[PDB]
Amino acid sequence: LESWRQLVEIILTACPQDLIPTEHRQLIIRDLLQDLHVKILDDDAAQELMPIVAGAVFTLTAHLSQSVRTELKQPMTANISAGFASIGDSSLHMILRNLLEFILKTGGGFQRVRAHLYGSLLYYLQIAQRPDEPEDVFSKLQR
Amino acid sequence: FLEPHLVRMAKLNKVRYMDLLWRYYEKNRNFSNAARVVAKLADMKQRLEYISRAILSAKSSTTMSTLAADGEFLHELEEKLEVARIQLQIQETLTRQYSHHSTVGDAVSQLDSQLMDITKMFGQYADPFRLSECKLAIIHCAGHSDPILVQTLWQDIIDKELSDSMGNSSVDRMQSLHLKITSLGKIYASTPRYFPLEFLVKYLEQQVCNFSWDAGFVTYTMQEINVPVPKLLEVYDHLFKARDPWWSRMKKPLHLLESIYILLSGYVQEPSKVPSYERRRFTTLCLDAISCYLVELQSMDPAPALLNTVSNFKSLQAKLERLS
Amino acid sequence: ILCSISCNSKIQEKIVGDFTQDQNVSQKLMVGFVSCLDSDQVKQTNIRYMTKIHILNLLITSLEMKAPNLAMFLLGYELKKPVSTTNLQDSGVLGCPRTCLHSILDILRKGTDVRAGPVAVWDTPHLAELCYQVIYQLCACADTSGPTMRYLRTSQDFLFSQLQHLPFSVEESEISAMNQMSWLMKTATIELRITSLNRQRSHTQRLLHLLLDDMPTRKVRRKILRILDSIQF
Amino acid sequence: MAAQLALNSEASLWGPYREIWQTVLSALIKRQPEAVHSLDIVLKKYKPDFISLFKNPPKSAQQHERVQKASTEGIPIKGTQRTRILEEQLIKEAFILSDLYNIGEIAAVELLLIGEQQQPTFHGLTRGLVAILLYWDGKSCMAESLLHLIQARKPEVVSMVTRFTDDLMELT
Repeated sequence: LESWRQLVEIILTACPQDLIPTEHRQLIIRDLLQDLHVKILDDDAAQELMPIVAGAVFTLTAHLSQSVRTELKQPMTANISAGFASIGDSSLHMILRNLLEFILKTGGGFQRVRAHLYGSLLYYLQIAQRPDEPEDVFSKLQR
Repeated sequence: FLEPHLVRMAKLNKVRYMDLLWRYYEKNRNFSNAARVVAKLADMKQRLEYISRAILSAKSSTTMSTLAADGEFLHELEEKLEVARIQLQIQETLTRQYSHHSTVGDAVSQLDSQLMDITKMFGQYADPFRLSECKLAIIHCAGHSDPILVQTLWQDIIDKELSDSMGNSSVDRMQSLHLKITSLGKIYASTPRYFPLEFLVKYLEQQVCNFSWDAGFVTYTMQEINVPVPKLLEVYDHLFKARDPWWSRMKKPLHLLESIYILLSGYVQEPSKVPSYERRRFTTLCLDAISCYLVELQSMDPAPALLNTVSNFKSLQAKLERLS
Repeated sequence: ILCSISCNSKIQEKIVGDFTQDQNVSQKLMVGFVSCLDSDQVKQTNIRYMTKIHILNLLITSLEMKAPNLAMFLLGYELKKPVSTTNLQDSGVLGCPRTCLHSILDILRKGTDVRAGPVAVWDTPHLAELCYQVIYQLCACADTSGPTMRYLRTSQDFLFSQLQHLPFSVEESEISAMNQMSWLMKTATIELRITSLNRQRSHTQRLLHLLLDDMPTRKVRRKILRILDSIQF
Repeated sequence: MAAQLALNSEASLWGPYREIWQTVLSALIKRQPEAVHSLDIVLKKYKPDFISLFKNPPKSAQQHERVQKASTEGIPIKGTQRTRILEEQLIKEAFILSDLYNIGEIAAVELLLIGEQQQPTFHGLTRGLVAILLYWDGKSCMAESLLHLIQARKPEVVSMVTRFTDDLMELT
């Protein structure tokens, strides 16, 4: 797991953004976060998977915050439904529901886990702050 | 230049040329090319000789070589030889039958001139002549399994032999039939698919009751084709317990009983027929069978022959007990 | 006895000096080692097995300690010149003897579906960890750093053929299957990091294109996700 | 010259000796049933080798007029891996040393080029003397192949293998 985790994190983040479809980049980040959340929320996985999945979470959400901070920048030259298409507000909540689940499970002992999710929490919320003027569905998202 | 001279001439006494070619090849470590050239030749009375020569040359081509393609070609040449042989024997037969049939000669020439396909052969040589033995051989080789067809073919062989044997004395007919059956069985002995034991036995016994022949004939024939005595006994017992009313209708149930008795007596006189390690159990089985037979004989109205048979069976029982 | 000698440290320098004193002595002894690894008969293969183990454990321990040490003489490296400037070549090419490099390359190359598998079944490396460490130390100590990776990439295409197998199904020891992926992940990681630090696009493209494009070409789960599902918790 | 080009095709020359071994090694030592299906084509396409390892035939002065002059008109080696125009020292090995264990010029090069492969790869052995070793080593594998073939002969094909080894035993 450690090996896997480090490999994935390093390589994925180290890529110099050569992938042309950003939708596919966000789709990849989507499936990765789903499978990850599914495995960690099990009751038969003791603290062994507590920090190593925590380390992976803190990294993938940090790249996602930069991915959506990029989404608020890149207009559609390649009919105004191509920016939030692959994002998914339901996936933004499903990720949130899985994240709140892992914070509940994490006891006070696993501070490192709570530390990697709290930082993963805010990076999800720097997505919700308005740099430019999404408009109303973003407002209800905080609600 | 010998090699290309040969090849060119063979392409343009082609048989001679290709024979020389293959010989030179084998000497010069090129038997594969020898084979290929020979097969090409084969494909390309005189045709009868061509076939004999083709066979010889392909045998020379693959002495041990198991090359799938070439080996299968040699097997096909042996099956082509099968065709030739069956055709000629049966042609002799039907020729002498239809006032030296001219059509038989024509058909034989056709069969030797070219290699035929299963369907054609079957259809054609069935309607004018009905070559059941040949059809059976053909299906055996291909692997086609049709029990009904096999049985029909066997029946037809027997019937044709009988039609041809009507002229001969009963004894001669019987002997000829025996020989033919034995030979054909030895060919398909290993394959039970192409040798329907129950049907054959039943039909032959029916024919015996119809023509009034010897009771032990079938038993002797089956012992001769290495049919185990336990197995034959089993078959007979099964036929008996089936209560076929055919026997009752032919006024001969006692005849079948006596045939069973003859089989059993033959076993007792020479116990070596059964393997040594199975002797005791077989003796116990015979003792049980004898008991049941005796019980049925005693449920029937008495007659002098019946009483004699009962006494014989009791003696057999005593002897078997002494043996065990 | 050879493995017991290796227990202490500075003797490596004296051992190499002995082996390489005479040209006939350096060759025969080194290539004698090689042919011995190119493995009644039940105890012959067993002894052929334990021989391989004692020889591979010897190569590891001697490697971590010192350079140039015994490992440098055995692995076709030149000692008269600094280890960083060796030109490794294929077995036989330009009079190059089939070395302990070319030997282990042959070992892994044969699609190890063999019953033996990696000898690490009860022990250490799957003999990929050794290669992946010699390749690793080459880069770390800058000794033939380029040559090791360059060779593996151009002559054998070792990682692309090895990483395609994805999850190794050794249920005999899920400890072994997990370790085989462990020592293989730490290597593909440093490989793609350094290739990308250079400018090789064609190589980098093909590699990352395969690992990620789960989309069925000529729902299939990603190769990276199938690994994760093979790790029961 | 226009004479050996009309010979349309034939399997191979010395690749067999190596292709058999890998097919025999795969069918017997590796235990592959789809290999023994192909072995139903290999075992006896190369029966003249298992009969006589390093066999010989007949060569005369008319074959000298086919090849004309080896130097002037290059001998047709129908197979090679490393190109090498051959000298006058190879013709003197064709006429003489082929009257012995009888390898043959074209087969003397395929032996040297195999020896040239393991000239430094095999320890302490020079080209000409590696060829002498891989010639005896190819037959040892040619006979070790034949043994392991017969050891198996006593589970389906066992009745096919036994019946064919009986006829072969049935030569001595």
